[PDB]
Amino acid sequence: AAPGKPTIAWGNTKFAIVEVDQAATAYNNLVKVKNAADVSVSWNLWNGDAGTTAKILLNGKEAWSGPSTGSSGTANFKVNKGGRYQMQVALCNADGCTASDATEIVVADTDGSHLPPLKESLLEKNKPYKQNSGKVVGSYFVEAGVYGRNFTVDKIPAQNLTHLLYGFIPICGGNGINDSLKEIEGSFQALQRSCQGREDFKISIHDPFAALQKAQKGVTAWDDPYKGNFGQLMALKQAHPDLKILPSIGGWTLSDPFFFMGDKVKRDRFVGSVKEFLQTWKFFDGVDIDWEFPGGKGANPNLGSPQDGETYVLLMKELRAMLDQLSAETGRKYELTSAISAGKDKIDKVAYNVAQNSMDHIFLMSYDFYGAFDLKNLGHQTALNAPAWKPDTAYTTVNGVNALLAQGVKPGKIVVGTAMYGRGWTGVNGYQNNIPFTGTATGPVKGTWENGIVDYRQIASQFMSGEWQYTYDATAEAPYVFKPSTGDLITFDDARSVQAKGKYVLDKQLGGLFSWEIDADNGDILNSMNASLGNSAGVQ
Repeated sequence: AAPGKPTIAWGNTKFAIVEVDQAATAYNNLVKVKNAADVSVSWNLWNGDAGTTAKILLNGKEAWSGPSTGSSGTANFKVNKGGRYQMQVALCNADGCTASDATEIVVADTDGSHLPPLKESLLEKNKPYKQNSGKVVGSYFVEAGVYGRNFTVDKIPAQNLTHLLYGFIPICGGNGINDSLKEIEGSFQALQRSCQGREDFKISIHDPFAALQKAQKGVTAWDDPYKGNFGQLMALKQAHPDLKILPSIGGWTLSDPFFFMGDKVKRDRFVGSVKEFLQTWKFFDGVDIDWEFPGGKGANPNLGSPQDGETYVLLMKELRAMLDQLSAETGRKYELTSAISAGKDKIDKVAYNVAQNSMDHIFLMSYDFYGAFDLKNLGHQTALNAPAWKPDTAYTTVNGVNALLAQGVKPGKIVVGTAMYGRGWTGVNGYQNNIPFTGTATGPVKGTWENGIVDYRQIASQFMSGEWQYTYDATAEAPYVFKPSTGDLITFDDARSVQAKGKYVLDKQLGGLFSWEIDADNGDILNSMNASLGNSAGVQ
């Protein structure tokens, strides 16, 4: 007759195709990619015949077989695909097979295929929206935001976005390569730690702990292979397959290395590391280049050259080729985008009309036009048009867009940016006609986390009452609050301004909208971004 029903023995049931050392500090010791996971299963049989053949079934599909030589046994086999499988041990003989009860084994992989959907409820003022406008709706999630700001991936209103850019991927490099970091507490030191033993100009992860080791909703088990933001983003892709999650390389303090990319030897090394990166972390849909201004004028005052414009176009070209190479190997489609300055002076230092042919989207940083970094010339930090008191204002959203359109850039590539934060000055004075922007400041305004910057959340919750004056400049399409006694002036985006930009995007037939760090919003900004772009409400 058929064999007796076997029983699965005690033993770890979680494995991974891509192993991650939950204790490593160096990127080169953090991950090791394997073509398949090494699984092992043992069983017992206290009653009945042991059969002649033993098989390991994964979801009913045979994954291993071998002679059944005793009432007990062990099977070692490979699993080349991630997922949660119902594993069974079956004993078989001439007349019949007998399977044991199912035991779940997890075979982890960086695409999150082993994780249950991370479908969290919208928080704060966030309201549901369907991405049915065909327009881009993106936002940035900062890696470091999981600390003080305590804003994790599970707090992201993922259903109200089409693109999600990661809080910046660094480029390895010490003195002379990433000096701009030295200005931030232990940041430079952190990067050297991650890049220990790694060639300079290669991609890396800035905060390994926050990225893959910190426990977070959905990935809290002490023995889960991928935790932190990455782990969560993997689960997030399971819930929102169509969501494009893109790693942004660069940023204000990590753009320094780009200025060396003129040397193709380094550029090739960079493009190669990015590819290996995309192969390693499958949840990512491409790459975002945030070279904080080619030509200088960035965080580092000693970098920038006329050669930068050409380098940028070359970089995008080579990256696009690399992604194409990758598509041929995975069959997937990858997006290539970039965040650029909205100022015409910087936009002209690059031939975007040519680079656009390799890029999917161009995220126009139409914000930070003004700020505490200049106490003499004040203005709207993210306005749409020039104000009435200075119609010849240079830094405005429209000018930025026009500059691009002028070069020959297709409007569909342009994604206008909105701010979920405000910039402000303190002790403003010497203004006339009651327009604070015409005076000068004595210093930066007290910020939420750092001087001169305040989350929209704090603006809407603390500076929308009391002695604060609220004003919406209809000419420029931008709001601002002012406290006469202390001279505190704050410029930011609000539902109305964002709505103005949305209709503007709809009119000029631009790509869409995106915002700087989703952690600073309470929902008003993103809600408006969606509504103004045509997305229908109600959960889908």
